[PDB]
Amino acid sequence: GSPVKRFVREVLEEAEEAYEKGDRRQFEELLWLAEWAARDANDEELEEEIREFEKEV
Amino acid sequence: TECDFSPLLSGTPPQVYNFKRLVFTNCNYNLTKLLSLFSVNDFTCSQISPAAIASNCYSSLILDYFSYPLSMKSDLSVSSAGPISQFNYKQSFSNPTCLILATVPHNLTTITKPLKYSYINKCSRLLSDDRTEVPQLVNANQYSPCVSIVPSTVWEDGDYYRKQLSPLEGGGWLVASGSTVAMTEQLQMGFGITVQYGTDTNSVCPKL
Ligand SMILES: *[C@@H]1O[C@H](CO)[C@@H](O[C@@H]2O[C@H](CO)[C@@H](O)[C@H](O)[C@H]2NC(C)=O)[C@H](O)[C@H]1NC(C)=O
Ligand SMILES: *[C@@H]1O[C@H](CO)[C@@H](O)[C@H](O)[C@H]1NC(C)=O
Repeated sequence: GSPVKRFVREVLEEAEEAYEKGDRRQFEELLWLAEWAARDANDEELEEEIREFEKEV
Repeated sequence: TECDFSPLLSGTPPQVYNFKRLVFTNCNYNLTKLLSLFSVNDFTCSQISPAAIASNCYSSLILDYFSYPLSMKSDLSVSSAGPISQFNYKQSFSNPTCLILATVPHNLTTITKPLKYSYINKCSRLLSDDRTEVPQLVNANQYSPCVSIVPSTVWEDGDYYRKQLSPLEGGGWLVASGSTVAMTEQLQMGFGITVQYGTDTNSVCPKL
């Protein structure tokens, strides 16, 4: 829907792969990237999407 | 031996963060022959005048060139602290320099248009331990660390880019974001000139 949403959603897809493969370090590195970008773009709706992602994963 | 500016005259010029550099020594230049092919919109120098830049002898002359929109003229200046000088292109502060903004006339068909103008609006390192962002400012006569992750043409204004760094590199992320400006009816370009006076021979001289 927007450049930051597309970027974050690509990052979260990689994070899910990392978490499913048991690479918890990589999962955290990607979550931090995603959180940084959502906050950089002042996208509060996207910040909530990342939270729901973390809860659901 | 005349200084050969012809590489500038063939191809699509890169965006400002991928500026192309020509370096001249031991040759004689005719700046008028070059500039007369273009519609020059602005010609501003630092530590030297536009009249003197085309009449003096140097130990070297450096010409950087790139696509660049006239609407962003105020960001391309020795006095600017904006994103162009922070992340894209920074000229030497210790040598005399000029910046020329010019338009490519329609009959100069060997200089072709990119689909749009692009520039880097952010280049930063993310530090994982402190969760901190450190802007990576470009050095004079160097490319942004982010030129590897920013495409040659940005797809959409505000796109984000990343590279993961190894623990040997400090870990964390290199991140960037790009901005776009719509292409103009005729291509607009920037030219950056840097000259040095040498304790050695001044072998870069005007053609008589
Ligand atoms: C055709 O090319 C000539 C140069 O050979 C262009 O003339 C230059 O045009 C700019 C803008 O009008 C002037 O500032 C330059 O000084 C001109 N140069 C000379 C030597 O006169 C001309 O504009 C081009 N014509 C078209 C239709 O694109
Ligand atoms: C420099 O170029 C101009 C513009 O083409 C030309 O008229 C002039 O004779 C040249 N000067 C030289 C070759 O000394």
